Amino acid sequence: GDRINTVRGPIAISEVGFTLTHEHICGSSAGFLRAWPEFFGSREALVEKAVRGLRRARAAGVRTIVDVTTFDLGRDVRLLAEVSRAADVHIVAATGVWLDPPLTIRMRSVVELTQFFLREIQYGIEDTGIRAGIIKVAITGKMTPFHELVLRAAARASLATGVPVITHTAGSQRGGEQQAAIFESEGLSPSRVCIGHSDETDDLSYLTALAARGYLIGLDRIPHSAIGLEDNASATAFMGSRSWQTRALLIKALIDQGYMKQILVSNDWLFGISSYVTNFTDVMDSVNPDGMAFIPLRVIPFLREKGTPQETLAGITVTNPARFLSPTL
Amino acid sequence: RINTVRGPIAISEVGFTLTHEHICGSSAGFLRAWPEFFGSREALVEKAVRGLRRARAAGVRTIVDVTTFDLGRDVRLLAEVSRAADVHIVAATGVWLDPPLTIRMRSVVELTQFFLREIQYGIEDTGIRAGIIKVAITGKMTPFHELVLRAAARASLATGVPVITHTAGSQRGGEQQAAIFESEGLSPSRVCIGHSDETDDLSYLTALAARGYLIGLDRIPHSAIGLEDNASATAFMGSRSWQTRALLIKALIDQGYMKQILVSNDWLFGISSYVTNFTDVMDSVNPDGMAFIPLRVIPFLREKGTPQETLAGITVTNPARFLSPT
Ligand SMILES: [Zn+2]
Ligand SMILES: [Zn+2]
Ligand SMILES: [Zn+2]
Ligand SMILES: [Zn+2]
Repeated sequence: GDRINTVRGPIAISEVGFTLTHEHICGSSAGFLRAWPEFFGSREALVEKAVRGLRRARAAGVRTIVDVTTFDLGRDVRLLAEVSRAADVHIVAATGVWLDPPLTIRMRSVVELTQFFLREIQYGIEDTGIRAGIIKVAITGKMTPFHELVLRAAARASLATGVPVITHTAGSQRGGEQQAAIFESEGLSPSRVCIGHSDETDDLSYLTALAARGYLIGLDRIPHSAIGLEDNASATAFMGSRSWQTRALLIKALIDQGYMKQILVSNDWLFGISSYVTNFTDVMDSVNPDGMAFIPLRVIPFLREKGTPQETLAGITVTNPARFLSPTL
Repeated sequence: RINTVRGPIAISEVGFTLTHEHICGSSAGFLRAWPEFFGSREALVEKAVRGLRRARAAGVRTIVDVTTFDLGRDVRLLAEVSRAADVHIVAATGVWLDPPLTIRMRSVVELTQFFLREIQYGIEDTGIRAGIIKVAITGKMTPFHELVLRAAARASLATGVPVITHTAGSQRGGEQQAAIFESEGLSPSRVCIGHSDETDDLSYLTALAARGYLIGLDRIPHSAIGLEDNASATAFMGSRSWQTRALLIKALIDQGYMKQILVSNDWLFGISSYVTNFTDVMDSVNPDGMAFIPLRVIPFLREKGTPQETLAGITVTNPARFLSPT
């Protein structure tokens, strides 16, 4: 398809490289970083931590991350740009709606939210001219009317622009079938959609049937595991009780079923978070000191060790994300 | 002195004050992310500047914009329209009815620190300091509401800046708030129980005034009527007449509590936190905007025999005593 918009401008598909398809520099809420930077120690400290972390990912071979932080999760596109330039890693920014829409979003019609996603894709985010490269939607629980409205607006925005849609499916309730029904009712191609956090379930029948329809399957919280931290209830709620190897083996399972082309792999990492319990980044850092480099440093060799061909792993980490991100009407 | 979005001003410069107003009701960062929702940022500024100049021409010198972070306070917007309209604007910290998860997850200690940052250091990177703390409860009080009230009390006690509350729903919700504030050691004279004109339970208001609370009779033009085929109106507006609300002002004066009264419109010039184009419904019902209090309510009170000195006390002296950090 087309070139891809990043927070440093449009880049050629050939320059995307090894891509982490679901990441965050900072998880918060709109305007939060600007209003209370000292929550993160300082804006400067957060920038330093993110740049260091992204450089380590880069040394490990990562060339692009997709930051799927929305307006309501506190996307600060100036932060993303500063960090992208200093780490020299491409960052694709997002539009869409996560789990915490304010009333200003919850009161909107499907037409109005389609207009908001389009502005962020076609014109730019705020007054920056930086255009979103991906539409993020999030649902948890059983779907609400508002969730359906958001999915329809995302589908309509994707159809008008070619940019893909990524979903947050929480927590293991296997919501992809419910989401796909709505996407398809709007005429959206499954090839434009990633059903994210699919690694939260071990239901391979569910995963395979979505893959077979041409959905991308986001196996993208691989390092998250609270095993060993059972005394911390907040760790278990956020990271789950399944090992990173259990998650990673789903990648190999879908490969072995013939669906290598449908797999997107990431960490769903963060360098700062205020949307949850205080200091939770410290708990994450203790589980996975590799941060975003976890995928290339730990998961790729694990999968090779289990017999996955290197070409297959390159197709999953380079070719699939390029095919996914490249705008395609 | 009192902090405004243009810096500190002397108490004597505050003048006729509207103590509960909004330039724009939205959510944090919404104006910067979606200005076209309001036509443009420029269009909102022009509408707000004209409306503040109307209020100024009717005698208003200061408004207190009680928009918090989560209601979309944009202090650069406030500074721009304050400067262009030559109307002082006092900005707010606190928490309204739509806190994001980043606020809902915080401890009482953390929320106290946030409010203190906005009062003592400044809002965002602007150096503009909040001059009032807003808290909002709708319905029956929750654990999170109680936490915000205590953080507000503590921020008030550390800075001397007053607390304004949004009451709505459950009966006599000012009593719940008062009990919490008093448990923290906050003087009632630092607290305005807002939207008190939404009730006709005069004994409830007199009792709070008697304890030394300020009584915010501040939704007077939202009385509405004539919009029965507009459900969004009646739920946000109300089903009473503005004169009946205004009569509450005279009733508290007659009971001896003129010094406890604060009067305002609770107006705004743009809103995205409710139904689209709700601003049009508002502007159709009250085309005076923030000038409604000086153009309609003050004459009304005068006709009912309220003396000039009493009206000056309510509109100039009470807000100055309330806002001056103590
Ligand atoms: Zn997610
Ligand atoms: Zn995520
Ligand atoms: Zn209110
Ligand atoms: Zn208000």
